[PDB]
Amino acid sequence: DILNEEAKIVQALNNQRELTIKMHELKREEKDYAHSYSPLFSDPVPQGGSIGKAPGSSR
Amino acid sequence: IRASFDKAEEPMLGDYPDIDPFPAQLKNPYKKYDDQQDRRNLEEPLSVNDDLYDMWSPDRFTHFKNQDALKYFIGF
Amino acid sequence: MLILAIISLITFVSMSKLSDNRAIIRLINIYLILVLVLDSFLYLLFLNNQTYTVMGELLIFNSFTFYIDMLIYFIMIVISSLYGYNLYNNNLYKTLFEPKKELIILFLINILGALLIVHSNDFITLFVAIELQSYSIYLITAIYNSSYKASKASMLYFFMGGILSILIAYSINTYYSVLNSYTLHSLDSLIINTLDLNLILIALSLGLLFKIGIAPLHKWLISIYENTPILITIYISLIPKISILSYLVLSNISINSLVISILAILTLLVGSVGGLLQIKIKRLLAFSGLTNAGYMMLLLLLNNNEFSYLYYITQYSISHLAIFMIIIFSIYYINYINNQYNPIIYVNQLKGLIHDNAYLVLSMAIVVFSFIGIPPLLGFFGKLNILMSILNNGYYFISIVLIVASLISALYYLYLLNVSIQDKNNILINSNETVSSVLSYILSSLIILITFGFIYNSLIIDIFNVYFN
Amino acid sequence: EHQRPELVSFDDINYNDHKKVREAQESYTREQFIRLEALKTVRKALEKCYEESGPNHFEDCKNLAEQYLDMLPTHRLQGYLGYQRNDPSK
Amino acid sequence: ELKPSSAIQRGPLNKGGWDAPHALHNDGAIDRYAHWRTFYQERFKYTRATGKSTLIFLVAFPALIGYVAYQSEGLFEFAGKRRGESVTTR
Amino acid sequence: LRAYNEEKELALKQRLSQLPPPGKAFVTAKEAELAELAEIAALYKTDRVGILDILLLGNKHARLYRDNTALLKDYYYNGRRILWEIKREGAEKEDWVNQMYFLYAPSLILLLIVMVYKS
Amino acid sequence: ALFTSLVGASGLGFATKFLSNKIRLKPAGYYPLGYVFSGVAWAGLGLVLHNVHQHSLEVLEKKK
Amino acid sequence: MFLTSILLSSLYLFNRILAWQGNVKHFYLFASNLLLLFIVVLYINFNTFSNSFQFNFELFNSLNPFGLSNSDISNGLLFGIDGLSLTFILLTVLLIPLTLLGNWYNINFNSNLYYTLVLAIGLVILLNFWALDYISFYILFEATLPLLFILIHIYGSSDSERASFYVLMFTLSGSLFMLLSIVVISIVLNTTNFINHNLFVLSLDLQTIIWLGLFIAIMVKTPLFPIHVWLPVVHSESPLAGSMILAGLILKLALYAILRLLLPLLCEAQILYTPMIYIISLLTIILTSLATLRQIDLKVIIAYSSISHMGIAILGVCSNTSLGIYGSIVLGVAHGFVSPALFLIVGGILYDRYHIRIVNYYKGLTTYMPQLATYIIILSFANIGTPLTGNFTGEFLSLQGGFIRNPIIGGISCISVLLAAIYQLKLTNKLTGGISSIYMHRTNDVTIREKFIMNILIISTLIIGICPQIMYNLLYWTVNNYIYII
Repeated sequence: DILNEEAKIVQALNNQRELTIKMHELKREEKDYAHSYSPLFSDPVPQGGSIGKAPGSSR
Repeated sequence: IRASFDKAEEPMLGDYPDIDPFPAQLKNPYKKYDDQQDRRNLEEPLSVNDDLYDMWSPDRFTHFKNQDALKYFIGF
Repeated sequence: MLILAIISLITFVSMSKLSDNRAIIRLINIYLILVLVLDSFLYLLFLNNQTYTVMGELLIFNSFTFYIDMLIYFIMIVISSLYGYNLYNNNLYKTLFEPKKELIILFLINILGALLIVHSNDFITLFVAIELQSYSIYLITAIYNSSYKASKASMLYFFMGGILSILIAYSINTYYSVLNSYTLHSLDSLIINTLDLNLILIALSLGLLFKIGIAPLHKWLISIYENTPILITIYISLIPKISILSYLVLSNISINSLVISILAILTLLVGSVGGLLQIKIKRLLAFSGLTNAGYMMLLLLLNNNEFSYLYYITQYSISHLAIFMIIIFSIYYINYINNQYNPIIYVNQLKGLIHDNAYLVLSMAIVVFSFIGIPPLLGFFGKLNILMSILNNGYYFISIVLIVASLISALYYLYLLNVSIQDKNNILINSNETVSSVLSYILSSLIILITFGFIYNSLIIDIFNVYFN
Repeated sequence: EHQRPELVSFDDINYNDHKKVREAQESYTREQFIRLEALKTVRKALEKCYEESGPNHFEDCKNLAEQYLDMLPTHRLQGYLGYQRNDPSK
Repeated sequence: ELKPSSAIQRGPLNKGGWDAPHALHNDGAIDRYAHWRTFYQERFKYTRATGKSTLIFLVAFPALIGYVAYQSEGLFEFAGKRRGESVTTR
Repeated sequence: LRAYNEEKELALKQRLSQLPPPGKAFVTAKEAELAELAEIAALYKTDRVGILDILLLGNKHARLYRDNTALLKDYYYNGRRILWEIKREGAEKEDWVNQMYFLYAPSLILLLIVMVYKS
Repeated sequence: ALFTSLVGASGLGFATKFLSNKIRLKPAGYYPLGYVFSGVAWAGLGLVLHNVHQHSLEVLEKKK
Repeated sequence: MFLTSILLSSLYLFNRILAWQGNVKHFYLFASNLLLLFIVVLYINFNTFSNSFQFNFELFNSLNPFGLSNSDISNGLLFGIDGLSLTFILLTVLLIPLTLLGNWYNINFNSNLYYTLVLAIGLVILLNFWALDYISFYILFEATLPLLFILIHIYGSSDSERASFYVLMFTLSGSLFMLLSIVVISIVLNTTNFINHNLFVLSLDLQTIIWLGLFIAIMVKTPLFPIHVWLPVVHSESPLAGSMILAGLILKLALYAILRLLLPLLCEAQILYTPMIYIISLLTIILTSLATLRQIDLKVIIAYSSISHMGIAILGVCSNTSLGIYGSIVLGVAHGFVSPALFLIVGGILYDRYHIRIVNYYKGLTTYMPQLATYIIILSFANIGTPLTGNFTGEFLSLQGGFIRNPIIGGISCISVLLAAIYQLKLTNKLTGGISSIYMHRTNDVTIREKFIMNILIISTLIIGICPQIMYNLLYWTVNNYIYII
């Protein structure tokens, strides 16, 4: 009975360890632009200042 | 004053009076002190390093000099 | 809803007499409470550190900054609650701690200034907001005008604020002189490889930091924090800390900084030893305010430190806040009062506080234990999680000088308790009046937070894991 | 009641569940006490040899005496850690 | 002007309790002896004798034991030997 | 049902208010005042408390009881430090001896028992 | 368990009134009705905070 | 529902005893005494057959902040025992009312403060032995320190400011360096646990420096040589129960910590580094015990006596042998018996009678208190390490284990039997013999309660001295559990 209880406790702690180590990898994971900056306006392409604009500026 | 460590304990004190130590066992017993058990009158300025001049200090034999008696023992 | 408060209330103060000054602040107290309560749910605006850029690449609202955005309202409720409520109903406490007419206006102006740093993406919004809060602290120092130390400290704060104004502006100017942006998408770990933007972002950091008490620029904030009245310092030693430090921790513009690390060492060292031979309590308290920002400089160095920062912020903005209010209570029991603006100075004066009550002493004792990291307190796990971030990325000598700083700090924090529990020879047996109930109830709340704050240690870690990532 | 739980090695027990690990620790423990009881029993017999023999114990139970002195370095508590923390043939 | 409120009515503190009769006639010489002793470090200085003591017991004595312990680390194995066996491991 | 007296306890402080201080009460190195006071000291011994009764009541009764028992404790022990007082019989056991000889020591002996037999 | 969390949060509030009296130099039980108010409000936070934590956990469960 | 209502009733009972009685000094004893019966019934249903940790529970889990939790995910604070963890609790609970007894007729100033503090620090060090995680073992390793600091500063003898400072200073110094290694293993493993770690190894150079943290933590707390700065001058101004609980509990708590924290995952570094231990260990035996001989304060001699046993204890700890571990435990429980009775000799009985702890006043004590002089002498004889008291039973096993791990360090370690005796008899004969001193009026003899504490503690030594096997039915796992001789 006591070994079954400790099986539950030690597996709970290993669930805790493999929770947190994964969450640390979830921290340092490369974030997409949609999460990092504004969700809409998915491009970072500025295309700003459009009054005296010249055809051919995009590349 | 008396021994080597006694003179090597002098520059520590700042406000102690620096009395001359003397073994109370080697005071005569027929003077009548306060503490007849320790040959000690009450308000006596105790020595810096009292417990080597207490009655409870070790005996300190008085007939032979220490350095002299060492020679006699090694001669035996 | 700050501006929605301000634009109404300055019309309201202008249309008001002088005896309403308590009641306006009681209104703003209840107002900020209901702003927090009725609108708390905006933490739901993200689930996976989902960050918004609002007003067009200008502000930045995220998972992180929403916390500080809540925190400043939480502390302002306490600061306002000092004003609006009497301490006692005495003659003394109405010629002391009576607010001016314009004061509560300047606070919400400052909170606008503080929030528009932490939410700022742009350098231009940064510059506007640091000018805004600098002008705020200029006035809020200078508002209690009929005190010579007050005006002298206002001028003293003014010129260093002007140097850091021009220095931050010169850093922004130089960054613009090499790059055609002002935002911080332009860093993205690629220009850092191939361009010496070290020294420029370092000079940005130093100019932002030297409004804190960072140890090259050391004595002058301390001279302020004693020359201020005892009331204003409990506000102005807090807001310029947590505003710009939340900015600097939000964007880790100096990673493996050679400069910031050496200044962090020197900060911890001279703050800890500067707390030593001092009998003026505002000094001692300000050097505590220095060394804790010393720990902040350590948290500036790391990468992805949103736990240890925010947890130590909500540590510090409770404990550092509360120890003032304890010695605000303590001036009733003392035997000598000078200086209407600044009643207690000498730490000797609270010599016999335990024979006045045990419980203000116990409440003082646990918060002064909270600055030194005593393990059953909330003040402990701050230092614990700092060190869980320090050796995460190998600041080894920083960790051992943290230990030296913690010991030399905890020497002088106990000096308060060395004073506080002794003999007094003239003990209280019966006071007529009591302390105003809910004003003291706030301190009871703030201290059960510190003692019983390890209860929600687990739940805050879960909220950290779900929301902030 | 004199129960007898089983012996479990430390080889091939997948050091992730606490059940098999703790069973192996207790098995290598209790078996070491079994190994110790040989030393205790042969000591109990060797003194009886000395009791009966009188003078001729030198030649009566020389093999029993050097049996005791040979068992002495190899019959003691030695820790489950040493076999657990390491692996031979590696 | 600024004095604390009149509604204090503060009283003098007592120690609380009973005057035990003094069962001791203290000796001023013995008291100043012991008070000279317990705050010895507040008047301690460096001399040649201080330097001799801290030469021996702070540096020389641990270096003697370090010459003992590391050089004689796991040499002796006094478990059970025989007439002719080596006593050390080296 | 150890229910204590109310009105007697009201009247006890009326006697107490007239009494001289314990720092005076036995400084006279006879029974013009001693005979009353060393029987007042029996009111510290008299044992009216109320086991269940203390639960069911108010703070004024508790404070009045506390001041009574404080002064009764005083006059019980002061004349014991002089001289009921003029007696010499060791039959009063002590305060702590209830829950130590009847809890602590037998539980310790039980602990000894269980440590022997579990071996 | 939700109820066991509520009991602890209301105990925190009970301690708030208990401490506040002792700075006010009042007795332990001075204004008993206040123990109700503090008994709710802090418990109310335990209402909210646990409702946060419920809403936290399910989000993780929806990422598998 | 029921377990909640128990506390809901008991706090109301507490308030009404506060109301009617002035002192809760009766009910403090009433609670601390029932703590025995609680822990003893826990000892009854103890399974001796399991290295497995028996009475396990979690506090401060996510799914239950206030109380018990049964989850598959747990970041809370684990609690559980075995053996090793158990006996020291059993060292605690038969000690803690006694010191709570120890100040009964003493205080006469803020009693409801003082006894609450004395009980509270003991309730902290109860759950120190229940703990199972490095965080959880740490977080009440210094919850002592607040209510230790207050208990030293108020109720100090004289110049207690310096005493209260040092019991903060050096303890906090070693406290932080404990926490350093705690943080390192809590980010390498990401499991603070006293269960999982036997499965884990470290690289040798890493395992070096984390030992270098933990070892000079315990060097502070069990005072080895750059420490026992504070040990004289924290006892010498402490009040009675605080000095008793320090020398009975805190030292053995760190002795427990080096068994629990260090040894089972420091297996590969400490075999390199036990001679570094043994230099300092023999040194802090010999140097401290020689420093006993010239001490003028009375309590300070018993303080350095409390050093001189722990110096023997930790070499048996790091002996990497069987007899050393068992000897270390029996040294711990025997010294935790014999030492607070000696603080009853200096601070308990005598300091209440004369308020001065200088040796030179006190001689000829036999002629007016013979039935004190008996309890003087045989308790001193127990401090030497005569047999039939457990002190020699610990000394012999631990000196033997230290003789195993390195024989020459044990051969010079053995002279500690002499060096413990020199000051003890130099104190005892001066207290005993001669005419009763002229400074000295005849005071009251040993009271009933002060006979009574001594009667408990001396018999508690003598039970282990006649049979050390009275507690063997717990430790025999942990005698094995910390050996790495492969």
